[PDB]
Parts: sequence; structure tokens; C-alpha cells
Amino acid sequence: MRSLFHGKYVESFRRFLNHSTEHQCMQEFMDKKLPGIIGRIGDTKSEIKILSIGGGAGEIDLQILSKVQAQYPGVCINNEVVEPSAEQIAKYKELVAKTSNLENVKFAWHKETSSEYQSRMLEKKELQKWDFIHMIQMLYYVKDIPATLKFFHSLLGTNAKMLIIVVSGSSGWDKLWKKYGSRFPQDDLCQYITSDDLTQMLDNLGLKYECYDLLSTMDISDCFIDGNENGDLLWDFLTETCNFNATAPPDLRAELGKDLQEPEFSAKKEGKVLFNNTLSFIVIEA
Ligand SMILES: Nc1ncnc2c1ncn2[C@@H]1O[C@H](CSCC[C@H](N)C(=O)O)[C@@H](O)[C@H]1O
Ligand SMILES: NCCc1c[nH]cn1
Repeated sequence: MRSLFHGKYVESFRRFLNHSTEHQCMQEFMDKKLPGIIGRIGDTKSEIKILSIGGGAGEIDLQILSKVQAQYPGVCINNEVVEPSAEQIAKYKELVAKTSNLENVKFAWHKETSSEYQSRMLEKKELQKWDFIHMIQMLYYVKDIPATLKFFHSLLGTNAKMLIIVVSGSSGWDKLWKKYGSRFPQDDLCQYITSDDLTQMLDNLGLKYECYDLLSTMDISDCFIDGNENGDLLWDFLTETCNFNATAPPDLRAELGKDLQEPEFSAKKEGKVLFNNTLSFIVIEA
């Protein structure tokens, strides 16, 4: 039972992406919801400051940027990215150099974690203000979430908004983690969190937010067959384990095999087993 954490991770992650509607789900939220969300973040401003936490390869960031530009044509935008992976940054830069209509947008990449960024910003004398801050699918890697939430919320300017996206409390992950979390290998780099944990922390912090869920799925049909390589790749992903099927206790595996087909974990339709990958979109007000 080795923690999926790194060449196997990318391979499993990739498998996850091409077998789920995660990409499409996000894109759908951007088209239908994002406009309404960022509708007034640029009001009275001659420059819009966007802070991307864990921006990764930049696909979602550029989609976000397109909506802001559409809402505020002619307005300069400063899009700063906090990302610890040099590899991700390289991809992000490659994408930018490839995209065309980005004249009024300037980028800056800071190779560090949100925590390092936070302490670095606290060494400065006064904290900057941002019009839009987003943390997409990255809170799992933050050690102190309440401090992180409080800090970034304090960086929001007038009418600014903070967008956070993590899996939903009503997704299969939530159930998978609550029940088998302790039986999966642990890595000090990742912790299980869902919108339930998040809204609870936001409630205790006393911050105002709205939470929207968007159904997304992961086709894990291939997970039900000895040998199938893709199924095994997905097995590894769902368990954050390297070669789950070959190293995990048979009692664990067997039990998992059963639960993954239960209504609360997946839906069965068209002879397919679709793991509930519902995502939660949380918008926090300044
Ligand atoms: N503590 C931390 N602070 C900021 N970013 C972090 C981090 N730990 C990991 N990350 C970054 O978090 C990202 C998680 S993948 C997140 C998805 C990405 N926002 C996009 O939508 O594609 C990766 O780029 C990873 O390097
Ligand atoms: N759909 C979210 C993918 C993910 C990241 N970590 C765990 N699961």
C-alpha cells in the first residue's frame, strides 16, 4: 500500500481526466455561472487584479480571464499565479504564448505554495487587495485551511469575490474517504476535504458564501474486471494507491468492489458504472 505520490500519478490522473466529465463540468460553470459571479468585480477600477492559487497548467485560468475581459473590455488585467510546480508553470506559460487575444492581460508566476506566498506577503508592510481570487481543486494540499481561508479572504478588495472548487460532500469521494480513508496510505502532502468540511469551516469563520453543486462523473466500469489496465489505473486513482489491486488487503478490495456500485457511490446506467464526481463551487464575498 504505497501512496500514489509520481509518474504513476500523472498516468492515473490522465486516466481520470479522459474518463470523467470534470473538464466539461468546469467549462459549463464558467459559461453559465462565472459571468454572473464576476459581474461587478471591475466596477470603478482601471485595473482588475486576479489571484490564481494553484493555477496549474492554466486552462481554467484563461477561461476565467476571457469572461472578465468580456465583462470589462479595454480594462487592464493583472493575473498573478501562485504555483509550486515548475512543470505546471512551464505548461501555463506555453499556453499563454499560444493564446492570441491576451494583449490587455499581464501575467506573473510565483513558484511557491499558498502558504509560502502568504508568509512572504506578510513580510511586506501592507497587504495588497485583489478583485478576484480562486483556488480550484487545490485545497487538498493546504495544511492549515482555516488560516488559508481567513488570509485570502482578507486580500479581497471592494466587491471582490473568492472562488473555491473542491469535490462535493454529496459526491462519491466524500463517502469513499469517510469510510476507507484510514485504510488508504497517508501522505503529508494531501488531506481529504469536501464542500461539507469547507462550508463548516466557513460557517465557523463567519464568512458569507454561496455554494453550488454540479454533477460530474467518472466512468469506473473498467474497474470491474481482473487484468483490465485502465480499470487498474482508475483503481489506483480512487485509492490514491500505487497498484491498489496487487497490494491492498483483499478484504479491503472486496469491500470496495461492493460499495463502488452502491447508489451513494455510483449510478448504474447504460451498462456503465459512473462514480459520482459532483463538484462544489463556493463563492465567498469580501
Ligand atoms: N500548497 C499549494 N499551494 C498552491 N498550489 C498548490 C499547492 N500544492 C499543490 N498545488 C498545485 O495545486 C494544483 C492542483 S491541480 C488543480 C487544478 C488546476 N487549478 C486546474 O484547474 O487545472 C497543481 O498545479 C499543484 O501543483
Ligand atoms: N474530481 C476531483 C479529483 C480529485 C483530486 N483529488 C481527489 N480527487
